[PDB]
Amino acid sequence: RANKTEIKKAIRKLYQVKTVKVNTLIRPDGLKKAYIRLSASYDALDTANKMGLV
Amino acid sequence: PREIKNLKEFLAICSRKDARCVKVKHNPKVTKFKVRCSRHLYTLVMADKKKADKIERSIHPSVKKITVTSRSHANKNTPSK
Amino acid sequence: KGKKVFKIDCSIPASDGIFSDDILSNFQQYFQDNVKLNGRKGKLTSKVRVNMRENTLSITTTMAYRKKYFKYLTKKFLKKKDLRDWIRILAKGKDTYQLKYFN
Amino acid sequence: YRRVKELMVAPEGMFTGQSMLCGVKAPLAIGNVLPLGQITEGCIVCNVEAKVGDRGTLARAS
Amino acid sequence: SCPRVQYRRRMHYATRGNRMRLVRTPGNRLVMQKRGKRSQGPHTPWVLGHKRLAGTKALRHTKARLAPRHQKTTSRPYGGVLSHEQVRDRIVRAFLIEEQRIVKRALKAHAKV
Amino acid sequence: AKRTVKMGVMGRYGARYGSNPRKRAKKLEVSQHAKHFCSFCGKFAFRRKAVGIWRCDGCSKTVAGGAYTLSTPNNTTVRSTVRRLRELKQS
Amino acid sequence: LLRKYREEKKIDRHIYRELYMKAKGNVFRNKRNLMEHIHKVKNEKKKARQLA
Amino acid sequence: GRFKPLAIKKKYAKKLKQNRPVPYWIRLRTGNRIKWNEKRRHWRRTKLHY
RNA sequence: GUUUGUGUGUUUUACCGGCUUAUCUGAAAAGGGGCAACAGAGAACCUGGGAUGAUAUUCCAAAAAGAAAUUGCAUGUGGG
RNA sequence: UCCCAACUGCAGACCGUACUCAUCACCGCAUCAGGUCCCCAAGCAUCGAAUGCUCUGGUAACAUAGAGAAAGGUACACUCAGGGAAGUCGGCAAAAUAGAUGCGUAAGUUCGCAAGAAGCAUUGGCUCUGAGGGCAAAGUGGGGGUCCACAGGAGGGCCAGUG
RNA sequence: UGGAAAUGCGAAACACUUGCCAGGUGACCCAUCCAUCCUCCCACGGUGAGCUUUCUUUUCACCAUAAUCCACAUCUCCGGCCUUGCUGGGGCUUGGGCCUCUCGACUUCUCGCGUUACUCGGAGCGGGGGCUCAAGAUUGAAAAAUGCAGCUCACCCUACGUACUGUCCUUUGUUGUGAGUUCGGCGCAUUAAAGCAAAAACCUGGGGUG
Repeated sequence: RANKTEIKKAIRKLYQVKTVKVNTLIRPDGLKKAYIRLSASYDALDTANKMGLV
Repeated sequence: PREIKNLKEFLAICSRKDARCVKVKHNPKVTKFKVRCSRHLYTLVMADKKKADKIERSIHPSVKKITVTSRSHANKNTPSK
Repeated sequence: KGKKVFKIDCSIPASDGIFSDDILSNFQQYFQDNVKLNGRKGKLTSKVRVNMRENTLSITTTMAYRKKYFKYLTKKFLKKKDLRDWIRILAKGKDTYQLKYFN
Repeated sequence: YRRVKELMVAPEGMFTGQSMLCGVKAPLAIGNVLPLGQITEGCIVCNVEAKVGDRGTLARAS
Repeated sequence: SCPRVQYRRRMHYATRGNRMRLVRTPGNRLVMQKRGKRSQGPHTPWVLGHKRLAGTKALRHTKARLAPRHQKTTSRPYGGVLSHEQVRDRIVRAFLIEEQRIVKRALKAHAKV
Repeated sequence: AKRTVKMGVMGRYGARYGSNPRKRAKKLEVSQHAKHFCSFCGKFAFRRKAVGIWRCDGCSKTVAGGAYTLSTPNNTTVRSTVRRLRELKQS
Repeated sequence: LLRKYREEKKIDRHIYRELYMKAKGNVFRNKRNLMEHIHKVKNEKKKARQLA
Repeated sequence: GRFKPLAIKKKYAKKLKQNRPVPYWIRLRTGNRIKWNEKRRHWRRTKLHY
């Protein structure tokens, strides 16, 4: 249900970051998938393993 | 890209406040000085090596410029092997 | 002076004397010869001119011309003299067409 | 500018939009609008009303 | 086929408002692009139209928002939408008549006294 | 290049649609299409559009005056009639 | 042909127009003829001149 | 057609998830009368229609 | 001192100009309700991509993808 | 008056998006010769989205098949001698019709047609020819090349040269 | 706020109102050929690939996007200082100015006609706007794109490098647009609205009340 905006607010605050851009869609998979470019101030892989993502 | 046409005018641009980037292109004849600014890439088209150099010299330290350059290798990769 | 010219680097096979124990001579004679004729049987033509050096053949002409003819001339030719071997031609300069060994 | 319009139902060929000033204080140009009574007998009018406040029911054909 | 030739928007049709126009690409291909809306606009005034303007610009409806006033500026009143002759006319016509109207009053003015 | 002996436009219908009609029709073709006088601008160029809808080429004036030819006798007559009568009416 | 001639003076205007219409009701029946025609006619004017 | 509203988007989604083998782990339990994934939708037979 | 030129004062006031509280004035009918176009009417992107397994005029960011276009809104400076 | 421009900084919702779109994804109950709107459309012959082969593309189609050369069939298969509708309810059938060109064309007719009326004639290949257009400078002479013109070039770059 | 004018401009600021704007501002059929753009084929050259054995010029390939300017020189004046000024395409529209066509004529056309003293035509000027271009510039070539090839650790990797080349031009045959309801059709006459420009308006700024 999320509109883009909201997501944007949330993550930036939640993850101590800023994102250069988001492409989103919901597949009928039923989920919205957010393609987010994290800014140069951040690295999505790195950041991944901050989450501890593999 | 908007093209810029007199040297002075250009100098004002190079110091535009914003005027992010410049860049140097050489081709036969010539060398384009392409400036990366807002709304456009304001660009002044320098034939002449002599003057070219001196104006090239003039570059305030702070100048961001790359020259137009060759095969970088685009850098895509497929993630096996 | 006004002309069109191409230089035929025949270097590698000439060097091995492939034109029946030669240095390029035999090929020079052959090359000047196959060009189309008429006049009825025993009449000959005179508008194209050929020089061979130590290691080149140069082909010069006042008249402008198809690059097309050479590509046949050699392809149909090697196949004609049984000189096909391992050579392949490429355009080296926009005025020199080069023959090469590879591998 | 600022006026009152002047085009509607079509009778003969004045060319349009014209300044007809009307009621009996119409003059009597063709098409001009005068009361029929105050139009003189034998005159040829067109689109007379009938109901009155109908602007031409009768002879509303070509 | 031998071209082709594909459709760069979904509504595939020809359509009045729709046009496309062909280009050779940098990838060197032939290609459609959309070719926009016609010159509908800046006609004259007068009588079912139907002629056009001068100086000031002739375009069509999406364009005007854009269209600059100083390109949309050769002028005389009522005729920023006009080119000379019709305007000349309308001047002239008032002027004279309005003399004769005054004259008419004036004619009658002596008859009274 | 050839222009028929006697029927003008009717060549379109060939034989179809009978002579008497062809008569009836012929008459109106001549009236309606013809180029006919302008009033003020005085030349003939008043051409029918639609259904007797006549603008003057060349003085760009449109006259409503109906049917196949513009302003019937009756109308004209009428026009006189009014001329007269109104005139008298003042006179 | 006519026009150029006209501007050349080769044609005079009256004649120009005439040929125009004449052309239009063609009796020029090939180019060759016409041009010829024109010389000849010009002879008639010259004759006319000489005569005069 | 090309476009097809969110509701519509929902109907397939909901269905798809049902259109596949019943969760097997379930099947294994005590007293599992369980024949199969009964109600599974399909397409070269069963267009959803409309 | 003059007269003039220049600059300044949170001067004072008169006067403008603005802007908002604020107060009065102040619109009429096939239109007093609102829908109805996945082709009408019909408002901003182009090409390229050692580019995906399967999507892209959407994926390619700063420099080599780039170059665009528009909106909104800021900001300073500029025109002022 | 400051926003009657400028530039610049800073941010962009929503909702669609795969793929199919048909001789299998649509729709004929059905993996159906039926149907089902839209864009695109080469080369060659030629009248030419024709017919035809073809490029480009795509097919390599698939549509159980093989094995076979008999009867019967079916086949958008033929052929038939002589003969020429006797046949037959009936010329159904099938067959005869042709392009073009030139030549030529009866009645009748509402004048318009009827008309490819009818009917003739011609039609390869080769090898010359003809006719049929566009595009320049009216137009010219004399004198100079025992050089007459300049900004352009080459070669003279082992001389103790110069830049 | 320029020029007799056609018609001008960084901004000549001026928004409500208009029984306001026959205001293509949306808006309109087909229709016609014709004209040409577009695209497109042919073919010349010319390149590059590929072909091609008794014979040949064979085959293919040979490119450029939106997006934006239009300042080069003529001429000014060829650059002393270049200063009037910035003059300067084609080829359809109209207009404008001068002269004023008449013994009639011109006149433009493929087309049906037309025009002219209701001002032709002719010249010169102004502008309209398909188009095309113009120093074509930007864009833009630059790993552009394309094709090669030479080498390369290595070349059977790799990274797919690295390095190199070449990568072009006249020229024939299709179609947007030419704006109308633009050729005919026409007892037929070819949606509408939101949607826009403009005007009129003209109240502000060029003012000391009292």
